[PDB]
Amino acid sequence: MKFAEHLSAHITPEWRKQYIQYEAFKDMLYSAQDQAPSVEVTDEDTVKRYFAKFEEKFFQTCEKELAKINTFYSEKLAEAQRRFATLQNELQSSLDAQKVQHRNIKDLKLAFSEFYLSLILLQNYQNLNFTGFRKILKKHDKILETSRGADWRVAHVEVAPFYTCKKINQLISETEAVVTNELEDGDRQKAMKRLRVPPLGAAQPAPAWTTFRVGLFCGIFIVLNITLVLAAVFKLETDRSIWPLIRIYRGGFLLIEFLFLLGINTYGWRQAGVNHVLIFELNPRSNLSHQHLFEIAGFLGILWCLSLLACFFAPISVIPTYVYPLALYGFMVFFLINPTKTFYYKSRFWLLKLLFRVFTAPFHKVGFADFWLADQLNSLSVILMDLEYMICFYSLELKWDESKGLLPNNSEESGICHKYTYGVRAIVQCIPAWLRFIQCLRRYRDTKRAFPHLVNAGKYSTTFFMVTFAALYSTHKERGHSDTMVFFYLWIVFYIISSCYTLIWDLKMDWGLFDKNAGENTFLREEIVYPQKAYYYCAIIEDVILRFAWTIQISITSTTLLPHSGDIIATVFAPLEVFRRFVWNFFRLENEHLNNCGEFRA
Repeated sequence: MKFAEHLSAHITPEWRKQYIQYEAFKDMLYSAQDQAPSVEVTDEDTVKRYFAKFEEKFFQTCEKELAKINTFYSEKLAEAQRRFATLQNELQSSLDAQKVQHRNIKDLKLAFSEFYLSLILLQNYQNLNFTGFRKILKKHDKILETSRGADWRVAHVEVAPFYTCKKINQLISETEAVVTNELEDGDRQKAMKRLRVPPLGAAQPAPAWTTFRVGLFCGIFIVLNITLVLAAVFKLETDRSIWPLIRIYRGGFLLIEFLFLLGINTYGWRQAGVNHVLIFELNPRSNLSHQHLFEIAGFLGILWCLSLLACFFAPISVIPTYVYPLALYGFMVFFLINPTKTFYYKSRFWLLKLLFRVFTAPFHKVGFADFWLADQLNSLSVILMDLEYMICFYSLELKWDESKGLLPNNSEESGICHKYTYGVRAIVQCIPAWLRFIQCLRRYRDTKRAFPHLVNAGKYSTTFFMVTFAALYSTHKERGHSDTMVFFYLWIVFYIISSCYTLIWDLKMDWGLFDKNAGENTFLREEIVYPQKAYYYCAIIEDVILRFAWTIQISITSTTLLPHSGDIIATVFAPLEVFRRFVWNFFRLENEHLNNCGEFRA
């Protein structure tokens, strides 16, 4: 409870195998103590021999661990020295050539800032390794009631190069001096702010106010949800088409669920050790933990619930009901594009910059963050459809001259908005598929490698064909023309091939599972990061079920049952799709952390 969790939390995720392995030492010590022959029943020679053998084994494995630590530290120090030499030569050449430039200076600053992080991590590694060598030896001395542990510590631990080397501190001082004198023209305070690192990993507690705000937004959200359910059961005039209301408000709920599940994903990545900071190319000093995502999700969900309640209750009769969704979505879009440096300025503007590069894909280099956001869009494709439906409902169908808005009279109300219109919903349902397809094409063009990339481009071509044939079949269905059966069967077969193509790809390369090097972990990867093995199997089963999702509905649709059956299926499968994306992110990030899965770093 003191040093086991301290080591498990302050460890560097990429260097886990290079630490002291405190837990194994503790378990071995406890097992050896518990397996003593007898206090008095057996001879004193027997127990002395047992203790001597255990002492020899403990010192042998301790020597092995110390040698491993020494070799790792020496290799890391050599790498740091080489990197410092190359970076200093680059700076010397650039400064002489100086006599655009701002971009070069900023890149040099970033390179210096990242090099300082490596030195800090190495220093932390040294400090953590000595602390564990003093604790485990102390525990050995106490458990066996001996003093040879302290003698071994004095003899070996404070002789190895991993403890007597001071070049890391000298390197840090030289780096700080170089940054202060060459990059900032004095002003050590500004240089130190850029270079200094906070406690990283799971070692940083979230501020109390952020957790309090998360709790406050969660409780208000729960109470508002209960009130919304009660109002739906009791209020509402029954004979009004509520379908536009929850079709418009479906996108907000999907966004709220996505943000909550993304916060859970961030928490899981932080705890399991799979670092999303390096994969997403974020600065390790300042990051968004799960608490910030939870707070954002809670605030936006509170706004969504308030707008829905205002729609149900209509507190003020001078304002028509349809203003509330407009106000809610205007606030949602104004929060994102807030020009002031308030309310998560850096995160929101990084997101906006990424959205600019994800919506103009072929003209930008494809990193992980922009690839990661066009894969997340595929699951939030109902949000775009909801936005288009809201725009077409307000601009074409809504009767602005009459007080009641989104809830009109039930009889014969059908308008283009709820149909494949003239094909608008089809292209708005592939837009994310188009973005991913063109991103894959750009990656293939830039790299030249067409396996990871010519493949994974037809995965979204299957979505293209799926949506196109669904649109054709539906359009032939409403007008009553013939040849619908052929289009129905083409829709069926293309959904089959699309689900099989992205299901095999999901488990083979995106997740890394089903590899010939499974070993003990049957049907799993050679090395797993998440603690329990049951998570992977349940995730595989759920992904199989949740990806083949059209099956459950078609049956419902085939029965139809006489209600608006399709709308009940897509308002009960969209959250399932978001949950599937949330569970897919975990293993995508884990595979990328373990074995560069998409080749986004070299």
